[PDB]
Amino acid sequence: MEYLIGIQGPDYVLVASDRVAASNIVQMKDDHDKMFKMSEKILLLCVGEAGDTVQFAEYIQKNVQLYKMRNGYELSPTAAANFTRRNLADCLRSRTPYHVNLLLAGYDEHEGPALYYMDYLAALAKAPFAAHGYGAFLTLSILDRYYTPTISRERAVELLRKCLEELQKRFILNLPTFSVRVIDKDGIHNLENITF
Amino acid sequence: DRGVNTFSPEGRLFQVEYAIEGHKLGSTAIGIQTSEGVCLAVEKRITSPLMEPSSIEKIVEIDAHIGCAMSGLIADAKTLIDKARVETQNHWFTYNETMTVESVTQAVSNLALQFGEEDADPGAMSRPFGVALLFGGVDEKGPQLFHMDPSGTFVQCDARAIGSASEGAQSSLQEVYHKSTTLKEAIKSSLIILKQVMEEKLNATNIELATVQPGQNFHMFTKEELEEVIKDI
Amino acid sequence: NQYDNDVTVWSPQGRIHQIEYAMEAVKQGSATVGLKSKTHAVLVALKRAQSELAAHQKKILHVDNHIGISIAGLTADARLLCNFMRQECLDSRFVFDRPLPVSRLVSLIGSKTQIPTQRYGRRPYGVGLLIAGYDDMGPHVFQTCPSANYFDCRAMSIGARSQSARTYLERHMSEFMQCNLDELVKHGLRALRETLPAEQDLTTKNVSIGIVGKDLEFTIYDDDDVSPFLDGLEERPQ
Amino acid sequence: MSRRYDSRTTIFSPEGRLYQVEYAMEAIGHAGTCLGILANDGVLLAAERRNIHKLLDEVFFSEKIYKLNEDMACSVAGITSDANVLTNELRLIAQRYLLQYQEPIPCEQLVTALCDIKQAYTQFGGKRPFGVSLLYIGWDKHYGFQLYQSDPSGNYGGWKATCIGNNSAAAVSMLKQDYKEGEMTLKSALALAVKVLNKTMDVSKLSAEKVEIATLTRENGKTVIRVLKQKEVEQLIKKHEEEEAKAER
Amino acid sequence: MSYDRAITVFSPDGHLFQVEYAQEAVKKGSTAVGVRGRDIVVLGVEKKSVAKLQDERTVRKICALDDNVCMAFAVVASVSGLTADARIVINRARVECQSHRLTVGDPVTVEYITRYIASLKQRYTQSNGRRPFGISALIVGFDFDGTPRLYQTDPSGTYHAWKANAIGRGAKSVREFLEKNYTDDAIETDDLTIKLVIKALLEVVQSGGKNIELAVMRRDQPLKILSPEEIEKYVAEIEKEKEENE
Amino acid sequence: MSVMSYNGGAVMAMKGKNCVAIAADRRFGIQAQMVTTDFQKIFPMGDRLYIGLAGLATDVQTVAQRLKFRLNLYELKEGRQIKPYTLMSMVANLLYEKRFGPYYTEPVIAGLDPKTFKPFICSLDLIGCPMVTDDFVVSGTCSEQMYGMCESLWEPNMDPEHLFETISQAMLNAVDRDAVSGMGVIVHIIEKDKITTRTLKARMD
Amino acid sequence: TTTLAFKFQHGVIVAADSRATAGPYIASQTVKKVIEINPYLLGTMAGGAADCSFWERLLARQCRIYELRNKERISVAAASKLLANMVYQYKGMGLSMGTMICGWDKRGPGLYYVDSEGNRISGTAFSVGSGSVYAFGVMDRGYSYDLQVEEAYDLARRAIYQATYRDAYSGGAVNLYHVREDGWIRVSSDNVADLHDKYTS
Amino acid sequence: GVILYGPPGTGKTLLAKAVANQTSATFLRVVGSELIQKYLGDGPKLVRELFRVAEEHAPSIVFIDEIDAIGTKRYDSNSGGEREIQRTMLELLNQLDGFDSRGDVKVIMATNRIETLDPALIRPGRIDRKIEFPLPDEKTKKRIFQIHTSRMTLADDVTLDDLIMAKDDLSGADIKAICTEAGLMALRERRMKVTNEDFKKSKENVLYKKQEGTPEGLYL
Amino acid sequence: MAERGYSFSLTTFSPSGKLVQIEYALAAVAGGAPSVGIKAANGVVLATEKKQKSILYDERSVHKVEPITKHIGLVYSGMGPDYRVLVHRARKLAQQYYLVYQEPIPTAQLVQRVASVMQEYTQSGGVRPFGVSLLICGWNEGRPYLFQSDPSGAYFAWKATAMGKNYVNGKTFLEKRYNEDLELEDAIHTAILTLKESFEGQMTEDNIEVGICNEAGFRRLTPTEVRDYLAAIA
Repeated sequence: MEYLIGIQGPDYVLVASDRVAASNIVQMKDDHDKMFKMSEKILLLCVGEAGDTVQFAEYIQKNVQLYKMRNGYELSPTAAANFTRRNLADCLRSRTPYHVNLLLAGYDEHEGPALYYMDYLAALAKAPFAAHGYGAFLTLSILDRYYTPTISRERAVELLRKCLEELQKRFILNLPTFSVRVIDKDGIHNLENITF
Repeated sequence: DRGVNTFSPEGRLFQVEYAIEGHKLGSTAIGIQTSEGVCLAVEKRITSPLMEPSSIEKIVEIDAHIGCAMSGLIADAKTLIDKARVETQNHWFTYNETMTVESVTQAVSNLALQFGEEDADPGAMSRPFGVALLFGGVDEKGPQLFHMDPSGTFVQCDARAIGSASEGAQSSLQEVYHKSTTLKEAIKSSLIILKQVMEEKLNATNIELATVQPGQNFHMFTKEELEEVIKDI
Repeated sequence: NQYDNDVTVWSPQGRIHQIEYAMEAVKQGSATVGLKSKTHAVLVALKRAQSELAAHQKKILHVDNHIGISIAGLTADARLLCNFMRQECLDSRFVFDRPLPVSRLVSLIGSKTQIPTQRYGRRPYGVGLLIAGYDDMGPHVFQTCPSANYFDCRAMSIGARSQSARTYLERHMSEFMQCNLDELVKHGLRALRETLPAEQDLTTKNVSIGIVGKDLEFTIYDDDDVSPFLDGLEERPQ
Repeated sequence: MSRRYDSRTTIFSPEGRLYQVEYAMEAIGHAGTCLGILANDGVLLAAERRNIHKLLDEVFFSEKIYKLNEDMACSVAGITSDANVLTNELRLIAQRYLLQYQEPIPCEQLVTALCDIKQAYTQFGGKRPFGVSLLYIGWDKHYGFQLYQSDPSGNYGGWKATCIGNNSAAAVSMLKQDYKEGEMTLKSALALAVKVLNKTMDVSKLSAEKVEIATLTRENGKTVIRVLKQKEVEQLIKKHEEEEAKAER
Repeated sequence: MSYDRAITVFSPDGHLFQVEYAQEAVKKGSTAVGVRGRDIVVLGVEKKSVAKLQDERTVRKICALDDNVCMAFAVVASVSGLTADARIVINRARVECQSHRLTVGDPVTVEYITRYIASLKQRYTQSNGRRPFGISALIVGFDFDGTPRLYQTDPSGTYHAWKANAIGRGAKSVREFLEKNYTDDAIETDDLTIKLVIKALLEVVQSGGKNIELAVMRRDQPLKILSPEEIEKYVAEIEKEKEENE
Repeated sequence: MSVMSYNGGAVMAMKGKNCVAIAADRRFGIQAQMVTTDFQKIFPMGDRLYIGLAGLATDVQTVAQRLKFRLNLYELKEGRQIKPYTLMSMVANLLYEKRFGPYYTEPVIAGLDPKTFKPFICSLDLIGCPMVTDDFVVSGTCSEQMYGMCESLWEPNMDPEHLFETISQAMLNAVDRDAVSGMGVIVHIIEKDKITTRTLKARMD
Repeated sequence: TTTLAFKFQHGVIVAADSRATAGPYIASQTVKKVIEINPYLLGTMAGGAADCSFWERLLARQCRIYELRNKERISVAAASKLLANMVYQYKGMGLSMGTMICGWDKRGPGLYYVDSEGNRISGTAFSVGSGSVYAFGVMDRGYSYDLQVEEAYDLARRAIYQATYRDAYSGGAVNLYHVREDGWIRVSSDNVADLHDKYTS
Repeated sequence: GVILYGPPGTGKTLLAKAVANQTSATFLRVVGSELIQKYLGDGPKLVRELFRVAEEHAPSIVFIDEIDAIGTKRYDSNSGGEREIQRTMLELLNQLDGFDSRGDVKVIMATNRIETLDPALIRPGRIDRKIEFPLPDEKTKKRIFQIHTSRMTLADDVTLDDLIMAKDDLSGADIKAICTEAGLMALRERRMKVTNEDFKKSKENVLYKKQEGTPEGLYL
Repeated sequence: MAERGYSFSLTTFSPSGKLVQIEYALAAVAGGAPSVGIKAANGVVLATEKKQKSILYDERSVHKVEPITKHIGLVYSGMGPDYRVLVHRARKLAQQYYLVYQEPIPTAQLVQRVASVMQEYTQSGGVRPFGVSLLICGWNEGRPYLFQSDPSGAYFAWKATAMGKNYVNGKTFLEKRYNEDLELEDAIHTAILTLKESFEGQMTEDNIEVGICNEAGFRRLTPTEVRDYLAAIA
C-alpha cells in the first residue's frame, strides 16, 4: 500500500471525484486498462484506493452486504446506514486473511437529505463530510480541501482546483500514472469530466 | 406403529422394497456400450415442445470422459448427480488419470442406503434413493457402461435399459441389439426401444442424446443432431 | 407379533425376531465359500447379474490389499461396512505398519453392527461377510452375521444352498490347512458348484476369487486366472 | 422417543396451512384487542392491558405494549408465556438496527427475521408455533410510516390500520371505511384508536389502566417513544365519550 | 433442534407423502404465470387480495434474489400455502445468487440458481426431521450472454427451461393455455410482455386489477415492483381486447 | 467495552462537580490518526437519558460496544418503571471490559452521572480492565490522564450556579488542547440535571 | 506485467508464453517445469513468483474449472472460475503465499483475460504478466507493440524475448515453452529447445 | 360407484339425489355413524340388511352419507367399544363385493376428504372412479343463484352479482345458505319480504362460518 | 445422552384456543398449600404454610421459603420436585447477574429470564412444562417488587396475589381488605389470614414460614415469630 489517490469535492448536488488508473503489482503497472471505481448499485459508488489489489477485495464484500440490506429495506439504500455498516464490516475484515486497509469513498444519493459523501480511513473511521480526500493522497489533500470551498463547492472553481492538484500528485507523489478518470456523478447518471 | 426401517416378515427391509417401484413413475435411461463409444439416451419427459430445450438437463457430464443418464425418481436424481460431479472430480484431481466408469459407480452406491431415523443426521439420508443411474464413459481399457441401482449392485453392462417399465425397456433390447454392432446402429437401437419404454411420442424436444467416445469428451446433441437420430429408428 | 415392532422391544424367545429376519437377508444372498490354509486365506464367491445383456460382476469387494470381504446379503450394506474397514486398514498402516490383526479387525465391525440393534427400530445390517485376512497369527477366515457375534471358522460357507457346500468343507476339513494355494482355490470352486444343482455349473464368467496371504496382496480374478482353478468337476448328487 | 407417540406434530397438509397454526388463531382471538393506526406524522399503538383487576403494582409500562427500541414498539395478542420469548429477542434486533445503522428499523425487515424462528418450529423440530400475532409500529426512512402484522406460522402482511383480538373481523371492516392509507392527523388517529377499543371491549367507559396508548412521533428532530400518562389517557377517554354520544344514536 | 423421527419417509405410494401432499397444495392454488420476453422477463400472481387498507412491501410473491434474478413463488393452495415456507428457499438462494454474481463478470447464470433451487427443496426431503416445501417457483433471469430464461421448479426439485409456464389451478391446465396466449410478436416491447402475463391471471381472479400483482426486472438493474393501481391500467386495455375476441 | 487502540485523533475526558449540577466534558473528536476530516459523531451517550456514559478511543468499536452495552442497560431500565442504579452499572461496565481477556485492547471509560433515585454525586473512570472505581471526589481520564486530572480538580464550584461552571470549563478545555492532541477537535460539554440532559457545544477548534 | 508468465492478445489470435526452467542461483531440480498448466483445452493458467504458491492455487483451480464445466455441461464463464479461485487466494495468506497467476479462459462476451494476485486483484486488461522478470520484457515488447501483430511477428517476438532475457537476467534454460490460443480452444505450439533460440535473435 | 371428495359444500349431497332421479334407481340413505350404536352384535347385522335390501329393490344406488365418521372418531361412548367399530368396518366390505360379489348395488360415498377416511374401507378397485371437485369459481356460482332467485320472492331488490363477487373461490353451499338465511332474517323484522338488506346481513354470517376471508387475505 | 432422545413437543394446540398440559398444571398449583405474596409498598412479604404434618423435619435449611440470594427470595406452590430445579436455577441466575452488576438479580429482570426457559420446556420435547407457580420478591433500587410466574412461562406483576389451596377465595379477600398502597402491617396481616382461610397441615410453629424482603435485604423468619402473626386471626 501507500500508493494510489482519491479526491472528492461535493457541490450543490454534484460530486466531482478523480482517481488515477494504475494497478501496480511489484514494480510494474499490471492492469491499467480497467478502472477500479465500482458501481455497487446504480445510486451508489465505492472508489477504493490504497493497495491496488486490496480494492477489488473490499468492493466485493460490500457488494453482497449492500444488497442484503437493500432486500431488508426492500427500497434503495440510506447514506447514514452505508457509512456505518461499511465501516463496521471493514474494521473487522482488516484483521481477517481477506483484509481491508483502504481509504474508501462512498458516494450515494440519499432518499431524503440529498447528496452524501462519506469518509473512510485505512484505520477505518466513519464520518459524513463535505470536504475530504483519500489514499496516500489524503494526507496531502485534506488541508487544501479544507480551504478552497466556503461550505461546499462550486464547479467552476473546483475545475481549476482539480487540474492544479493533478499536476501536484504526479510531481511530488509517486504513482505509475499516465491517465486519470475524472467523473461527476449527479446521483442517477455517471458523467465523464476531462483528464489533465 | 413401527418404522419403514424395520424388517418385514419376509426377512427384507421395507424401505428398499418400496424404492424400486418408485422408479417406474418417471424417466428412462438407455445406455448402449459399443467399442466405438458409449451412448446415453434419456427422455426429457415433456408436456409440450413449447418447453425450451435450451437447458433441460438430465444427461449431465460427471467428468469430461464419463457421462451419466438418469432414470427413476427425477427429483431425487438431481441432487445425486450434482454430488457425484464433485466426488469424481476429487478423484480426477488427485490421480490425474482419466476416470474409469467402474470407479464412479462403486463410489455413489454406498450413498444409496444410509437411511434411518436413527444413526443419521441432516447431511445423511432418512430415506433410500430410488434412483437407478447409468454411468457410460470411455477409459484407458476402453468403453465400459455400468448400471447402479438403489441396492448398490454395480455390474458391467454391454447394453442396459431401465425406464418406466424397467422390464419393458429390457425385453425390447434383446430383440434389437446384438453384441458387435456399429456406433450408428447403437444410437438407433436406443430410439426404437425409447419409444417402447415411454408412453409418450418421439419428438426432438422429448429426447436428449449424448455420446462419449475415444479421444472425445462428453458431447451434448443439438436440435439438428437430435433430429438425425430420431430419423434412425 | 408385537415384540419385533422395534429391535428395542425384547422377545420372550430369548433373541429378538428382528435379529433373526436379518439372518434371512444373508441366506437369500450369494453362495460363498471361505477356506484357509496356513499361509493364505481364500474367498470364493458366486457372481450374479441383474440383466441378460450384462456381464456378471464381482461379489468380492476390496477392503484393501491385505484384508478383503465377500458379501452375502445386500451389496450396499456390505459396502457400508466396507468403507469403515477400508479406513481401519488405512490407519493400521499408519500406526503398526503391518496388516491389521484379523481378530481385532472383526471385533471393531461388531461394535458397529451392535449399534442399530441398540437403537429404536433401526435395522441391523443384513450382510454376512466371510473375511479373509492375513496377520502375524496366520490366515483367518471369519464369519460375521447380522448380530455382533463373530465365529472363527476353519471353513464356512454362507448364503443360498450352502449346506451342500458345507458337507464339502467337512469332508476336506484337515486338507485345506496343509495344501498349496492353487489347491485352496480349487476345493472352493468344487464346494461352490455343489450349491448349484447337477445341471448348473460354474463357468469363468460367474466366478470371482479373492486371494490374500503372506506372499501377496488382495487380487481379484474375474477372468484374470479363474480358468486353471475352474478345471475338474465334482458336484453333490441331488 | 417412540413412533407410536408420533402421528407427525410437524407435517405438510394438502390444504397448505398447518393444523396447529389455525388452532393458534383461536387462542389469539381470546386475548384482548391490540390495534395500530397510522398518523401522517407519527404512528401509535393502542392496546388493552391484560390486567383489569385492582391489584397490579405496575412494574411493566404495559403488559401488552413492549417498548422494544427508540423507533419500534410491538403489542401481543395471545399466549403471554409465548410472548416473553419473542418480545425479548425483538428488543435486541430492533435495537441493534436503529443504534448502529443510525437508520430507523423497518417493520418489514424485522418481521422477516423473527418469522424465520417461528417457521422453523412449524416445518420441523416436532415443535409447535407461537400463540401470538404481534403488531409492529414504527417509522423507517425507507417506506415511511408503517404497520406490520406477523402470525403463528411466520406469515406477514403489512397493513396501515388493522385490529386483532376479539371482534377482529368486525373491527377491520369498520377501519376500512373511515381510514384507507393516510388521512388522519396524530389527534384524529388517536381518536380513531379509542373508537375501535370502545366497540370491541365490553366496558365502553374504559379507563387509563384498562387501555394503554403509547405514541411514537418524531418531534424536534429526534424520534421520541413515549408511554402516555394515566392523565393523558384519561383526557383522551373523557374527550372520546362526549364524541361517542353524538356519533351513534 | 430438528425432529428425531423423519417427517418424510419412503412408504408405498410411488413417491413420498410430503411430495404427494405438496403437489396437492400447488394444484388447488391460484394462478402464477411467467412469460419470457425479449425485453424484460416478467412474472405475476393472480391473488394477493388487495383492497385499500393495506400496502405491499415485502408482502409480494415476487422477490428478487439478485440484481438480475428474481423468483415468484406459488405456495398457494385450497386455503393458502405458506409465505413462511417460501421465504426459506428465497433466503438460501439469494446468498448463493450474489456469490455467483460476484464471480461471473456479466449477469448471473439463471441455470445455476434454478439447479441450486431444485437441490434445496430436495435436500430437506433426505434430511432428518424435515420435509420439502409446498411451493412451485418461476425462476427468472438473464444469462452471461444476456439470454432471458423462465424456468420452473415443482416442490421436490425438478427443473425445466420454458418459453412460458403457468402454475396453480391445475398446473397442466393453465400452462397449456399460456402457449396459446404467447406470441413472439407480443414480447417485442416492454408493455406487450407484461400483457401476456396478465391475460392468464384474469381468468378466475376475484376483484381483478387490484389482486393482480406483477413486478418487472431489467437486465442487471434491480427489480421494479409495480403497484396494483399502475398494473390496472394495462388490465383494462386487455380485458376489453379479450372481450372483443369472443 | 474494548476498543481497538487509542488512536482516534483525540482522547480526553474531564468530569467536574457542583452540588447543583454535575458536568462531563468531552472531546467530540473523531477520526483516527493525525488527519481528521470530521469533528462530529457521537461519543458521550445518554443511557437513561439523564445519566451519561463515555466511551473513549477509536470510533468503530467505541460506538459498537456502547450500543451493545446500552441494550443490557436498557433491559434492566425497561422492565421496571424506575431506571437502573449508577453503582450497579459502574461494576457492569468493569466486567464488560474484563470479558475481553488477558492482553486486551485498551479502552478508557468515563461514567458521569448523578445516582438514580438515591441522590448523591458520582464521577468514575475505568481503564485497563481494573479494580472497582467508585469515587465521590473528581475523576479525569485518558491516556494523557494527568493532563485531564489537573482540570477535573480545577473546575469544582461548590456554591456557584451551573452557569459559572460552564464558562470556567470553556477556558479549561482550551488550555488543555494547547497542552495535548487529546483535547480538541470540537468539544461537547454536557451539564447533567437529573431530570434531563443539557448539551452545549463549545467554540474552540 | 512481470516474470516468465505473460499473455497478450492480438488481432490475428492470442499468444501465451512461458519458460520451463527452475532454480535461481546454482541450485536447480526441475528442468521441465510446467509454468503454463493446461491438462485440458478448455482453460489455461500461468505461474509466476514463488514456486509453491502458484502450483498449489492452480491445482485447486484445476479441480475448480472442471467442476463448473461439469455442473453447466457446457463450459462456463472464464470470470466465474477465476473469481471463485480469487476468494480462496486472499484467505490463503499465512502460508507464505504470494501467488501471482494469470487466468485465461473463454467467456461469453469473448476471450477473457484476468490478472490474479494473493491479495485478491481482479482486473481485465489486454496484457498481463506475473512475477519480476517481465519488468525486463516490457521494454522490447512495448516498443514494437501493435495489437494487430502478425501471427509470424508474435512467434518471432516471443522467441527473441527469451534469448535476449537469458543474456540480460540469467535463468532460462532447457526449454522455451510456447502455447497459442487461437480461436477459443487452445493448442501448445512447440516446446522449442533453448540452444536454438540463442542463435536466431 | 364414485367417491365424492374435495372442498366440502360443493353440493356433494344434491348430486347423488339428482342423478338418482334421472337413472330412476331406488335411493337408500343411511349414515355411516348410525351403524355403530350401543347394542352388541346388532352393528354388522344392520350392514347386512342395508346391502340385502338394496339388492332386492333391484336398480339401486346406496348413498352413504358421512361415512367419514367411522374413521375420524373412536367414539368411547358405545358399550360395544373398539370391538364394535372393527367388526362393522369388515362387514360392509364383505357385503359390497367380498366372496358375495353382489351386483346392481352402486355405492356413492360422501366424504369430507378421503385422506381422513379409514384405510380399510378405502382401496381402489371396489370403486373404479374418484372425483375431486375443484374450488367453485365466480362463474359457476351465477347459474346456481339464478335458480334460487326463481324459487325465492322475485324483485329487483334481489342483487345476485354483488354477493357472488365479494366472496372468494368457495363452495356451492354458500349460495344455498345466503338464500335460506335471507328468508329467516325477514321474519325477525316482521316482514315477509327478502330484499337487498337481508342478503347483505346474510353475506357476513355465511362467509365467517364457512371458512372466513380475513385470515386468508394475509397469506395470499 | 447415550440414546437418541426426544425433541417432539408434548403440547399441541386445541381448536379451543388453549394448550392442553398447562391447564392440567394449573390444577396442580391449586392442590398445593397456601402461598401468598404481597408487595406492600414499604417491603415485600412472602408467606407460606408447609404441610409437613409430623414436625419431624429438622430443617434449619431448606424450606418452602428459600433465599435465592441476599435480597431475592422464593416461595412456590404445588409440588416439591418441580421446585427443586427452579430454586437451583434461580441461584445460578443470581450468580450470573452478580458477576457483571454485582448487585444481585432484580425481580423484573429475573422473571423474563426464568420465563424464557419455562417456555422452551413446553415448546420442546424430552422436557415437560412445570406445574409450580413461583412468587418472587425483591427489594432492589429503592422499590419493592412482587411478580408471579405461572407454570406456562407467563409473568404478571401484582400488588397482591394468591396461589395454593383455595386461591379463589384468597384473591377475593385480598381485594376487599387490601387496597393499593396500604402499610407494611396490613400486608403482613392479610398474608397470614389467607393461610388461616383453610390450614390443615398440623398447627405447630414449624409448619408456617414467612420470609420478608425489605430495605436491608432478605431473611426468612423464625417459625416462632410466624405463629405470633397467626395467633391474632381466630
